[PDB]
Amino acid sequence: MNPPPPETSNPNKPKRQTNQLQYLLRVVLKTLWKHQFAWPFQQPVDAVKLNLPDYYKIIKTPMDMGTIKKRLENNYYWNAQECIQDFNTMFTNCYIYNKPGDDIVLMAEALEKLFLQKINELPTE
Ligand SMILES: Nc1ccc2ncc(Br)n2c1
Ligand SMILES: Nc1ccc2ncc(Br)n2c1
Repeated sequence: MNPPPPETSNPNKPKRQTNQLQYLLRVVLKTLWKHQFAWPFQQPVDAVKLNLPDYYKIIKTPMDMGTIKKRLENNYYWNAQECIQDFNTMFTNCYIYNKPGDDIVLMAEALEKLFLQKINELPTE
């Protein structure tokens, strides 16, 4: 069974736009999105579709790039570090749910390297 997907809006939570968050959407996310290994990560894991009935028994903080994209588009985040944390959660979830050497892990490893390359230098305020 699937839990509800992570929120992409929250009226109690303050919004912010920064040069770094704009870059995270326009450059980092939109470039990673086009990578040949991005497709498993473009939407929340559908455990019913994918026949992964234990996915959410293992992964308690799910995250994916579709959620991140909507959060960025909604100015959901306070700062770039909060968004970067969601990317890191997405990658770590992949390593937790699977095991070294799996195809999906090789995909996450490649995307993580590209992500780090792109966030190594961010714009300034
Ligand atoms: N679409 C996805 C996303 C993440 C993930 N971890 C293991 C499998 Br199979 N996964 C499939
Ligand atoms: N064994 C599986 C099942 C689903 C799936 N989506 C991406 C990868 Br890599 N996947 C591997």
